[PDB]
Amino acid sequence: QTQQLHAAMADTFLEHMCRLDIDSPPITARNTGIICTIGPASRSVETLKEMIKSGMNVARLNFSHGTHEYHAETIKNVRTATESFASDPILYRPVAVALDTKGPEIRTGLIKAEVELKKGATLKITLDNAYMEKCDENILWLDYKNICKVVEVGSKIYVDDGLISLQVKQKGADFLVTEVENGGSLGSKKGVNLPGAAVDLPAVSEKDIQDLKFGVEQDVDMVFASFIRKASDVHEVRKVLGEKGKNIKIISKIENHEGVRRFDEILEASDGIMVARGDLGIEIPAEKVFLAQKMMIGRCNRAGKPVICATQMLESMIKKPRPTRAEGSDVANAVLDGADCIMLSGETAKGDYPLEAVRMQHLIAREAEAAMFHRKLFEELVRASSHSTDLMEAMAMGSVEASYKCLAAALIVLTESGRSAHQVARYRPRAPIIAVTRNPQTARQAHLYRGIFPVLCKDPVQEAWAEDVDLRVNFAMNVGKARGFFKKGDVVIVLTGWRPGSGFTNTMRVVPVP
Amino acid sequence: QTQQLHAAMADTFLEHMCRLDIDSPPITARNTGIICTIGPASRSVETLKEMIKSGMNVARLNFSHGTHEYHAETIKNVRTATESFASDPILYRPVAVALDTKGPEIRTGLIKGTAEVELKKGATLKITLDNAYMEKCDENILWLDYKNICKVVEVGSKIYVDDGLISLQVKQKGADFLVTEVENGGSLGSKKGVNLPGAAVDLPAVSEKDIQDLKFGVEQDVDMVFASFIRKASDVHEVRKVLGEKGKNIKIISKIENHEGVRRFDEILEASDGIMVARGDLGIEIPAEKVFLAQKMMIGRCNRAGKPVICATQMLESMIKKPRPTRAEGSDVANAVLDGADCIMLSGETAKGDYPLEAVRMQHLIAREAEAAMFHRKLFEELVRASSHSTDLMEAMAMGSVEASYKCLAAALIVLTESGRSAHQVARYRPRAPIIAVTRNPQTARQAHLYRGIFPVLCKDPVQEAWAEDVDLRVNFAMNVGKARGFFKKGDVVIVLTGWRPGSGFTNTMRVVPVP
Amino acid sequence: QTQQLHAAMADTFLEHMCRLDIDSPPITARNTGIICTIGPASRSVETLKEMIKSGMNVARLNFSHGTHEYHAETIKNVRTATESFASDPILYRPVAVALDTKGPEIRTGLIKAEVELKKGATLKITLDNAYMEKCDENILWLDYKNICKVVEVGSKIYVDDGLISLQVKQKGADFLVTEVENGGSLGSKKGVNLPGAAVDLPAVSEKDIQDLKFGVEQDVDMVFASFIRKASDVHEVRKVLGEKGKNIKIISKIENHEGVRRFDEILEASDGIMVARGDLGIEIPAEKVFLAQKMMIGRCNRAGKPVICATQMLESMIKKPRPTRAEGSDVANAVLDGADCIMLSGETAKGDYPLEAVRMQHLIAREAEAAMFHRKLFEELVRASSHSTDLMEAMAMGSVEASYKCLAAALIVLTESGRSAHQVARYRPRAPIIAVTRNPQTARQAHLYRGIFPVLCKDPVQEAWAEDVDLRVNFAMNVGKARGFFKKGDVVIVLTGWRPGSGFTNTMRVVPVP
Ligand SMILES: [K+]
Ligand SMILES: [K+]
Ligand SMILES: [K+]
Ligand SMILES: [Mg+2]
Ligand SMILES: [Mg+2]
Ligand SMILES: [Mg+2]
Repeated sequence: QTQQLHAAMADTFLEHMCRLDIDSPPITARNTGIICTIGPASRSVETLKEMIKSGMNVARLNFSHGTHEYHAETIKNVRTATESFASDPILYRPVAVALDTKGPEIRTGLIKAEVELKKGATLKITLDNAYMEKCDENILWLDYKNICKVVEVGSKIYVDDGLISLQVKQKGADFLVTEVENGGSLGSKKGVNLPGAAVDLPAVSEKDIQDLKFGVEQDVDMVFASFIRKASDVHEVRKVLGEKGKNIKIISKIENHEGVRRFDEILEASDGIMVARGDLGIEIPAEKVFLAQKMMIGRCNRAGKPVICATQMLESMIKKPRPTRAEGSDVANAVLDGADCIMLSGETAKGDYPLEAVRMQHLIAREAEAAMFHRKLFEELVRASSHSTDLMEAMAMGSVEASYKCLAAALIVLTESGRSAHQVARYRPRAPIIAVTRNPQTARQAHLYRGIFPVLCKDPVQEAWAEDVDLRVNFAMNVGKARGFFKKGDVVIVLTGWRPGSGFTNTMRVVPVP
Repeated sequence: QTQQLHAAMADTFLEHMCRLDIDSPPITARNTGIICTIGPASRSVETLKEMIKSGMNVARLNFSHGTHEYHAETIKNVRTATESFASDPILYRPVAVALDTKGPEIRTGLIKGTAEVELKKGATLKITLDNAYMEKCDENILWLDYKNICKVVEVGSKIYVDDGLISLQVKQKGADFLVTEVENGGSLGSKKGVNLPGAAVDLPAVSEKDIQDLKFGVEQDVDMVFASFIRKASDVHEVRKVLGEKGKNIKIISKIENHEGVRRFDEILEASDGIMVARGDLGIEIPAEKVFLAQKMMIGRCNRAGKPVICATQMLESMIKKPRPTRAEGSDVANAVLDGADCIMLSGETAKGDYPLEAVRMQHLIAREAEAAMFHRKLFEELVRASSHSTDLMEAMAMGSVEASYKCLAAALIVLTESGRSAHQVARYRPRAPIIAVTRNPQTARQAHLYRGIFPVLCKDPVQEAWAEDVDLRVNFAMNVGKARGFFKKGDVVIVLTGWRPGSGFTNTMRVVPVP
Repeated sequence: QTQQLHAAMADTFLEHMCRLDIDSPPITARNTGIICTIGPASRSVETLKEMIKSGMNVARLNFSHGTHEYHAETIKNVRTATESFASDPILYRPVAVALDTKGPEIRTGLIKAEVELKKGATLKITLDNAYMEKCDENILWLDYKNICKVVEVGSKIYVDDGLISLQVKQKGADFLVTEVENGGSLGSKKGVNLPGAAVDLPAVSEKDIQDLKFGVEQDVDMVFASFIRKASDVHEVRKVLGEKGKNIKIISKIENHEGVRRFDEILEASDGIMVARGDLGIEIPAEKVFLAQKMMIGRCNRAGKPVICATQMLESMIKKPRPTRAEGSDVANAVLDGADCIMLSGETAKGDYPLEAVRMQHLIAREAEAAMFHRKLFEELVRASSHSTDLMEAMAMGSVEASYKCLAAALIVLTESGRSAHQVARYRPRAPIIAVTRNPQTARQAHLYRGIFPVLCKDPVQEAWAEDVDLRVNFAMNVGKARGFFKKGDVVIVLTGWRPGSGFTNTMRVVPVP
């Protein structure tokens, strides 16, 4: 049987596992969005074309590095690589452009060769600007000007992926005599974390403002805002984006202990959430990170808002053509948990194997997608939002229940603002959601939701609403036919608008593929 | 609330996720077993004493390498480090010794004296069986152990070298030679693993060498055998036969490493004492993506059957060179225990790694954070559902006790067991509270580490004449253990499972008692 | 298969029904308690002996009728009929004696032949005491002195089982001109109900006080207090019973709209509850009574306190040897809902067929008992009290789960105060609960709980606690053996006390029948 449909009939989660067949092939569609950070390894147009073919949906731009000239060239190269498919809009794949803010991060200065720090040695950290290019095994410089007024005596300091640990012995004006717990080699510009400390740095600094404002004029689809701790942080980001960029989605990166506590207010203020395991792993104990990841993914699915699982999902692929078995189960678990999107950061930025990692997330994703207990998950998603008496949610729940029953090949949704297709997605159909649109911005943003395959209609608006409905539908039929989701003789569910002035998608049809 | 007790009241699995609290601190005890494979980095008594403190439960011995003298020394070192704690039985931790067979593994020869040859894309690589090339492997020529390779391999067939990192496609065939094309390159070192998917290798599951290693384990008195590349139930029976009368108590963990192992899992499972999900070799015979499907399939089925399932291979791989794991490795351990893994394994992290102690510490840290994050109530109901066609008396005692421990939030379940059968049965229904299994039998104590939740304590005290006093003694011994380990203080509630009389056959009496 | 054990394996309530086999014979045990009101038809010792044989557990005495000489003779006849079995304590069945209070009921006077009242006629109700023996189609007398200050103009008055309806046209000092809605024949002493009115009569009148105090010196086991509306009502009943009769159980009859609203405070104040469908059916609309019945039975099972379903369960058996099909499904539904006890009132008081009705409730009960989805009900009962971290509840849940698994023949409980066996019962084992005791009062009260078969041990207390445990157990083994619950080779669960000073029953044993 296809798509683990035998394991679908389980009624017990234990019995659901026991039935999972490796001989059971998945469907050709792949619901989980792949987000790739474009660095030196993947920056060229020749490479960026290949990534879209390999399964790239959203291109991330990290603004912790590079200039504004630099990233503008990257965003230009994305669009060039994307439009080189627009000649035939059937096969065309919308590709979103994402901007990730730097955030209030703490970094180091330059070395006078990577400096070795021995276990149980004496170190001193001075904030003097004459030590910007003079760092070794005794002297070090940091960005955080007001570090002394927040750091206490006997506090742990983590430098560079939390691999180097320090403990403060002496406190001063701007000097800190620190004792090394576990050392190692030390390069330049290495990140610094402070777990158990109240970082009073701005949520959005003047650099972040200009990073965001650059995103508005460059026409970015979404933003990954860094180190969010409360609601006022998200509001400021929206305040910076203003009326010009109100439609730009705000995905909120949860990277610290405070962001986990106050997740409820951050999620309602945001369009999406990012589980930043990387930084989170240093900020909270590394073995608690899986707890929060499931806590956040659970509530984002429950709220009907996008969630991205990020960082180190395929690390070993920076230097190897194959991932580890730990990296393989993690990517699967991320989608089994319910995450809408999976992010690659570093494997696609610097790695020797950019393509392999994207193809790998694509192969793992659609295996785990079928491995989900849909019917049992659907009931829980209904239960969780049973207070809501929304009309579109009713249209969505009905369409998904019908897609489970007749084992439909897809769900065709005619959406303009995207809001209708998003609702179908939050109730997780097993089949893909072909969401036809004529709004470019809507098409690109649609990748943030599990299941939605967006297609931009490049045909003119018909006079009669029925013909304009019928022409968009056959288009979506042609997309599934061409991409191979279905064929004539198969069955699909179609969500349209009854008349031009219907707010949401209010008409459901069970129709065979023509 | 303490140990995710808020997420335990969820009634919905989605609600259960949404209720997980990072500030909800777990209990002291750690239920999931930790298997460490002992190599150069961990072989010293001094290092071995530290790992026992760090929470090593089993010591795995990889018989793919080393002479019989070498492993006999590893064994001696492990038992010495274990006996170092035998001065105080209350604190004493019994560590298991596991023998891992070489099995039918295909490996390359040695490279010429770059030191490691570079294979390039599209390049040609000749494979030879001529023993003159045993150590003369280079970019043009390669040697393999499997003298019969060309009888099982065809034109177009894929050959994988060194943990599936180097891919070869057969272009010319011969009697004792192969001409292949490199599909994707990499550096080629000495004595590397070779995999042949789709091919049906006619190598023995138990070879002449395997017998010598298994006969060695019997006299060395190993506690379990990790049987490599088991493909069918007739493979298990041959290991069982080799162990024979003298090795009858040695448990057989069957390693599932190929497509045939998975297909015929049902017959392998009921024939084996336990199963190991050998992710490494498994993820080369079948597509790497399909591996999590096999893992979950195997864990579930073993949990349903009440046999130990071990998760193995590349769990904390980055901890070989780095003192902190990657994020994918962190969640991998967690999800393995959240799946229902009786035990978790470390291969390279403790054998060759720079940070063996940190690797045993991280697994111990993740594991108990995941044991509380489980959805116990729902799992219990489903395990009960699955086994309802059985009406075994011991199974009921186990179900009553675990139900009882959920209600009064018991701190521990004390079990008096001679063969382990009773403790194993309580463990299979997966209580939240640790299971303290008092045993006078040393080998029973060591093998008990295979099962989730069982904290084996060896009693050195003599047999009392009156059964009632003998029972109390062993319970009192168990009580002090909880106090000393910090599992529970005075006032706390435990479940005590005992035999009513010497000829009970199982732990037929259950009591709820407060700690004195 | 026995006992609907195929339907036991369902996992779906729908699939649970579909599997119910009429060819599936129940076990010999019968968990549901049968309560019988002893009137003229059943008053004689010769008849009362037969009722115990037929399945009588609790004898109800209605104090709305008769004198104190009268009921003392009934209670004397019960004990005589009971003790005539005590020669062999193995086969002996404890029989409880119950006292039901009159309550603040409103009745009529005497007729000057039953008076016919025509539909749409003129009537006048006067409170003058010279009309006590003078009633007809125009004049009527009532008990309620302050009726005018609570009755409004255009209010409905129901007289005699709510079969005669009236509507007030004129209000006065003590005269009420009422219009007949639907009439009929009218006898003497007929009850009167006032739905939608605030009856300010005492909860316990001086008659009720002397009814209760008579119960104390006569040594009654429980009390069915009438027309309870709040917590102060139950407290007054306990206040009247005092220290002399503190161990006498207070079962609270819910008969009015107010008692349904304030059920939560009444249940916690009471030992038990009685669903008085009869009076309730007039006080609230007759078609809403099934709602409340399930509401009360649900919460009583959830609270772990006894609930009795009462009145008109087998009405047609007053004049016929066979009940109706409506009466047959109702008795079954009462036990399927979860009621601990089922009451006969009028079928056993006046009926031409006292024995047949008791045997009929016994036959229906143990059929419906097996028809319950135990495993699914057990999980819900655990879920409902999952906040409670009680030790005895833990002992109970463990013992019941073990009785489900090995399909045990019974649960042997060594209880003195009864409290231990009651806890096993609240979690509903499928097998009977043989609860051994040496407290007569405890044995009799134990019938108020589904499953408990109480046996009074008439053997002397042994010196060694183990021998005193072992001698009570073999006794309980002999009871099940004799009564036919089990045989040697079968398996049972045994709940004992580890040492003499263990508060609850703390030791569980799976032991084969010797
Ligand atoms: K960043
Ligand atoms: K091996
Ligand atoms: K009454
Ligand atoms: Mg970050
Ligand atoms: Mg292997
Ligand atoms: Mg009444």
